[PDB]
Amino acid sequence: DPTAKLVRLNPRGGDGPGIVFAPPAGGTVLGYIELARHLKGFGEIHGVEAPGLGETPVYPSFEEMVQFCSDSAAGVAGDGVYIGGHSLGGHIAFYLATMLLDRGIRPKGLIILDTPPRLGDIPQLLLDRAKNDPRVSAFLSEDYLDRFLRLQMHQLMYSRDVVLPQRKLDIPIHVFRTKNHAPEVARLFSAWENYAAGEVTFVDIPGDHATMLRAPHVSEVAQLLDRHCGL
Repeated sequence: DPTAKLVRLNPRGGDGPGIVFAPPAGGTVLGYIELARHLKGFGEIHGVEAPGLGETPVYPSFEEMVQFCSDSAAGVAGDGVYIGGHSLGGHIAFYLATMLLDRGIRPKGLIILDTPPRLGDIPQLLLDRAKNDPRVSAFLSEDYLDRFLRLQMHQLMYSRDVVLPQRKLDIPIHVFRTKNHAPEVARLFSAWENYAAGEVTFVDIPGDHATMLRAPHVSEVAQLLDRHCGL
């Protein structure tokens, strides 16, 4: 009955590969809008929005969320299209990519935004944002925000053991990592290699885990995605 929603995040008509972003805890794509606006080397940028944010609210298990997002991404994914994500969205993206491969669809690569495989070791606002940003206003409502917050609290209770990757992914992985983590977190990024059957590339980006997705750092993050993954 319920389905995730594939949402276009950037203006139509670009050249270059695509990206489908999986949502972090709370199920929204809002977090990727500024990034998408600054990318220049990509064609179509989409995000998957969780079911129930439009509708009956939905609180999926991690595996159910992966299923929802795979089914939505499968409409556009394949040759020339990356899967990507930040925070819990990186784990969903990894498992979504795995599921697409299992179904005979091969994304170009996996883009991980500043999260290690061990997720659990990371230590009014948007209403106002909507006044400044019709792209954000296109989603946000008082109702959408309440649903997002409830879904966020649910997804923040996902077990670290469940979201940990297990299998090796047979497409290239690009890990974009900030450089101000505590050493006990910094040391965990290399474990993406555990989950890579092929190439894995690490790229340092400016900012910190939160500020990398907003100005001024997001423009440099975008330039580095363009350089390393885009046209």
